[PDB]
Amino acid sequence: XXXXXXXXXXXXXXXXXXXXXXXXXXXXXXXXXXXGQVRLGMMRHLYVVVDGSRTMEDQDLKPNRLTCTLKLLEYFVEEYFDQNPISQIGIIVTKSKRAEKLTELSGNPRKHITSLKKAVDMTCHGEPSLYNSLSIAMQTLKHMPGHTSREVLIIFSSLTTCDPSNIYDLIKTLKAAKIRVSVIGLSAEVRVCTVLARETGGTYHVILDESHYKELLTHHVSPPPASSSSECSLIRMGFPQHTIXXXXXXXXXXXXXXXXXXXXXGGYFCPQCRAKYCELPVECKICGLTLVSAPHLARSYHHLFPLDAFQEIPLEEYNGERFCYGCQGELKDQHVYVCAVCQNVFCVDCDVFVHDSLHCCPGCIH
Amino acid sequence: LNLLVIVVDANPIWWGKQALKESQFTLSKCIDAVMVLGNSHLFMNRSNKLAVIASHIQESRFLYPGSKDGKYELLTSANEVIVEEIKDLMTKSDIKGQHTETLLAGSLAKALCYIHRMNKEVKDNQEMKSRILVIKAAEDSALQYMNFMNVIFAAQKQNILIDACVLDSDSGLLQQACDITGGLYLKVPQMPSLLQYLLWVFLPDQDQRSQLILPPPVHVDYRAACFCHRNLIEIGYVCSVCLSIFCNFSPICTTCETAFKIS
Amino acid sequence: TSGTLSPLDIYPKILDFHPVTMATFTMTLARVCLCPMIIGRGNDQVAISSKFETREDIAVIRNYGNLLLEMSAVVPDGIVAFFTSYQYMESTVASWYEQGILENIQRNKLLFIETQDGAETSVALEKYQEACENGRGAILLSVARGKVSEGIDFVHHYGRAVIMFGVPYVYTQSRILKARLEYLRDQFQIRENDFLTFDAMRHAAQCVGRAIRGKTDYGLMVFADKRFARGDKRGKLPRWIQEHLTDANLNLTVDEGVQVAKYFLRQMAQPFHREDQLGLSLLSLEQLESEETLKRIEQIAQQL
Amino acid sequence: ANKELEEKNRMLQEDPVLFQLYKDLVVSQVISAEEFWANRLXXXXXXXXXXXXXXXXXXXXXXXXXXXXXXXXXSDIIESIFRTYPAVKMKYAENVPHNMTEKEFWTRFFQSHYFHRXXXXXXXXXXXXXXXXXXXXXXXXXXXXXXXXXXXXXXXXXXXXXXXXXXXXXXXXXXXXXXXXENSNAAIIKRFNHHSAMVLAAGLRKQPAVKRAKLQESIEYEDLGXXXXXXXIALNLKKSDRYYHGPTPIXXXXXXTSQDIINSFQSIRQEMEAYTPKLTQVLSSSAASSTITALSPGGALMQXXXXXXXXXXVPNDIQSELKHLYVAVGELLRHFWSCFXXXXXXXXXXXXXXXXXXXXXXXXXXXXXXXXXXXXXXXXXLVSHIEEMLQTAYNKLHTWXXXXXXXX
Ligand SMILES: [Zn+2]
Ligand SMILES: [Zn+2]
Ligand SMILES: [Zn+2]
Ligand SMILES: [Zn+2]
Repeated sequence: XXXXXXXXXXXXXXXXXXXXXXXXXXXXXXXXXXXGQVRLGMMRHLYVVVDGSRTMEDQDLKPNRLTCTLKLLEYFVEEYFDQNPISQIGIIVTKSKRAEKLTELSGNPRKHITSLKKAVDMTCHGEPSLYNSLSIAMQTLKHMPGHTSREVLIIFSSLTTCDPSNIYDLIKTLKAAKIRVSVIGLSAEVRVCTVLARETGGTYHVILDESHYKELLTHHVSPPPASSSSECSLIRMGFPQHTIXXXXXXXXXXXXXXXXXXXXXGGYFCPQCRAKYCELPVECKICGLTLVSAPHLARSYHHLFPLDAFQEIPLEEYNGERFCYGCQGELKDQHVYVCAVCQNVFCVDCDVFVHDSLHCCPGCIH
Repeated sequence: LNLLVIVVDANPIWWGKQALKESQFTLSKCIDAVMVLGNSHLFMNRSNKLAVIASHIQESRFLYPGSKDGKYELLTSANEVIVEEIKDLMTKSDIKGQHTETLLAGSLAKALCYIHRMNKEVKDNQEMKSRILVIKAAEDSALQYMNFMNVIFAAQKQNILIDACVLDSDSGLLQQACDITGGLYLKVPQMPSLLQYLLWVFLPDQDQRSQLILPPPVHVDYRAACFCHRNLIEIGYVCSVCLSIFCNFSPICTTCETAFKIS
Repeated sequence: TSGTLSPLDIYPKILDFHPVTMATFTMTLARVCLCPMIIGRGNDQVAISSKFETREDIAVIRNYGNLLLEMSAVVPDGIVAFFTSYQYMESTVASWYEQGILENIQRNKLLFIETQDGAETSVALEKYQEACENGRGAILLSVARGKVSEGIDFVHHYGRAVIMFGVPYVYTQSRILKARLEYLRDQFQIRENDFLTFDAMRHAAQCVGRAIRGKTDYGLMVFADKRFARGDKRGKLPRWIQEHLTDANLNLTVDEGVQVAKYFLRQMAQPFHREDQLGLSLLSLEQLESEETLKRIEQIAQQL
Repeated sequence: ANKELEEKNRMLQEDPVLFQLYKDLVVSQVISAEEFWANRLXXXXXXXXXXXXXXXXXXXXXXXXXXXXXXXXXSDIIESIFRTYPAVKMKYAENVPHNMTEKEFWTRFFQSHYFHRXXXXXXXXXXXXXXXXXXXXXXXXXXXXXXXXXXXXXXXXXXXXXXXXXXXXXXXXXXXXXXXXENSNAAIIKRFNHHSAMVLAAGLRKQPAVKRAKLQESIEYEDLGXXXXXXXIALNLKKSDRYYHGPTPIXXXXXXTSQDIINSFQSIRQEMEAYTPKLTQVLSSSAASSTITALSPGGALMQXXXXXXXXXXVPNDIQSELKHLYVAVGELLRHFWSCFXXXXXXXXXXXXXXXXXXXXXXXXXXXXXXXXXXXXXXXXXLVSHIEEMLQTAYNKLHTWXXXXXXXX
């Protein structure tokens, strides 16, 4: 009731500035990113199980937990389809001791984000059911092929995990069915989700803030490394070229579509069944082939020959290269970042840009 | 507020063969058409910005960054620094043999992070749209494809358009980039008219692409080959560890030495 | 040797006893590992106590049930709730039914009430341990005197929040108490109000301090009535619990205690891996041979 | 049992497009109804793949009222009581007409042991309460604590237990002093113990080993032993140059002899010395006029492209025809290419392939009949894409036949 005494003063002219700068510096933090030269699960049928519990309506977040969770899942679907194109998502809301396959396992963000914009309007009545949700996710994820790192992400809030049967035989089955389940938890640590996470192979985490929860979902965007158990197969792939209406439709093949459609003149075929698809990449609806344009293999090549660390040094320190090798600007701050191989000079803006978006050192290309 | 970033493929070997060809069109009219496009872009509006990069064979040195002869003054200073920078670049030069094909990935990387820092410079009232012209005249090396796609996807995320005027030869990676980012591709059919191509197709900004009727998009080939025999594929075998394209089915995956599980 | 013995000044003063070493070892931690709170303030600002001597006061039992409800809604995986006497647990769980509370506690977690059968207690314990592992929430409420809290120990996730209801005073027993107290006045020199407080605190801190097994275990351990803040009764809890009893935590409300529990569990459910202990709360082979570590271990242990 | 019939029907009803398909295939004399409904397994597991277990307050979720003696119609409550109290299950087996109704029966259900938590001689639930007491005494006497291996054995957690003779606290369990309200409070304790035990057992369907197991579990510390990190299989790529120049085919890249390097360096070092003509050298106006001639819509670089001449003549009903056709041929090629891919070298899968061959040939006959009945209206709208798909099915069938006859 006396927080007003948190503001001290020594000279009081820049001392209130020092207290405000200490507070504003203590109101921020940096992320923790991990590097690996290890095998990753790059075809990735992930399957999101959201709570629809009573505890979703609690107001620990700035809106209630349903709204914030659903907003960050909209961001999650966006960044996951932005970074892994082959993969798919399916969304289950778990509600009233039963599980509901809200959006089936598909690979385009339009249907999922449309369903989340719908699912803002829900009710969140009852206690969850981890049994039935893992059962529906298992039931769909039995028969995906063995090289797929089949992954479930349970955004789980409440504590009473109201199952209708025994949920250690599910964990033994899902251990044998080489699935991988990771739970992001709200407000607590629950022993059953801990056993599920450490036994199926996943990772369990509990949420402080908006920013920490964004860091956790960003941690689950990237393809997680594989165990010594998952099959390393060789999936047969198809690379259909784009085909416009051939020569002003001189002996074309006028089709409707293949999944309220208009008359398609041309587009993408299939090299297996010779059907008609508008969008690529799409799993072949009548063959079982997977269809790839092949920058969609190049969109996720940075995981395989990855980045390295920047040697971060704040001080002045021998810098005979005053200008940024990134964008030709002066280093007006005390943070200078130097690469490993070429050992050029980069600033903070070039650091965040290279390590988040461009994914390569501009020096090592030269 | 707009930001044109011209990139001129200054291959000294290619323009050297062009200047020993004794044609009409040499490097002088290329860099002069570059500067007239730059002064035209600064001339169209006060708030416009300009940056001109020159990919050499071994370095991405930027070119950019009173009135004696009647120009506007900042156009005169920009032309003086571009002229003196290409004279410092091309004359004082080197010779090596293992790396003689030009590069385009690094200059595009510098352009991407330059547009990033110049978008951090922008205040809250105004907003910056941006594009990268690429004036290519040489043959691109295949060896940096792993790098090259990456900068395209950066321009996919950073919403930077990419345009390309190729001079002599077609380039699959660069028409690929201009297909992905939403930019524009153009293969010039006659050299010395270069400036008049630029001042109608590549001078107009994003809110004039939609107004002008422009030359139509060429169909883009999504050819794909194996890493085995380099030949064209319509159905391939792709690993899930190495993520590499194989043409014919093989037991032991060569790209990552995978102990392949056989069924 | 015990995990709780406090104060150590009184075991030579009862047992005709003169030892070499009277030692207390301070809980050195790299992570808070426990928080005791003294919830001695109702949500209506009613003074929580047990002054009535087992003859029920209604609003205090109401605030006990409100504490158990909201602490059920916060804490995971099993809450242990020690009452004063089996007549008092009998009466409390009686008036948690006619008053509309106990169905809500059912909605959050699964109760397992105690009885003084030798076999029914074991079945209730077995179902309580099969409900802390099969998903749901389980809450064992017992008496702080009997065999439930003497041997049967509650480890990493069986009791997260040991709720000590009341101050356990031996109130039912006869003139054996008055006569042992007259003896300790006369032929030993230990006061009336000193020995009663000592006995009550050894039972309360005996039943509380079972929840924690190692450094990687965390136990909320609440004390629910105002008397645990009164200096002599707080002064006879052991040193490794008074060290983590903050003056802000001293005499919390119900809801302030619930928010401290939430912040406790959220700050203490994160990856606290072995690499966070090799500095402070763990020692390797070669971290022993340094004489700076020897100075540290000289500073930790104390005597009385 | 006529299950399948009722399923395929229920679907056809709910799914009229599928009904259409079912007609266009079965009724069209291409395949038989049994095959179609046979290999079309796509449905849910159960009503919810399980039910809703009795969480708690199965008597106090919408307590005694589907709006005491109010209405009783909530499905979760009646199913949770059916699971939870099997004495009420057997009572529902007995007294269900046979002379009472759910109004009177559930009015006699909100009596004691079940809603009030009492213990007394009462109405028709009295013998059910006696059987529940016998189940509790069977759990206490005929059964015991299963994990009494190294803990939780409350009867024998004392090595020397005696009678009330030579002790201090011998007035622990008193054979006297049995009151009314006190026995009621003990009854409330017993009913909640039994209620939570039935919840936990209903959600759980049907030696030195266990003792050393519980001992070694309760002794150990997670700190003072081994770590918790699984593995990470190291992916050290062998030939990363295959990644560097990717799936782009090898362009014609023949830079000539390194004499040209020296010649070009000489010529361009001489070239970029003398520089900056701006008025004179840049554009001749005739080149600009020819460029405007080219970029005008009848010249070079204006490819006569973005034409896209379409055939929108009879849109809507032909679109409906093509919706029926692409649904039908999608189901046909679904079955064909789903069974086709791996040869599955036995006689059952080859027989399914022969049935697929028969369905394929009759599908081609039905497609030719549909093309004749459709495209003979106004002479437009090439349907030959569906004929391309069915011709590729025809081709894979004959190519598999020649391949397996080579593999004979
Ligand atoms: Zn296909
Ligand atoms: Zn580098
Ligand atoms: Zn920079
Ligand atoms: Zn591989």
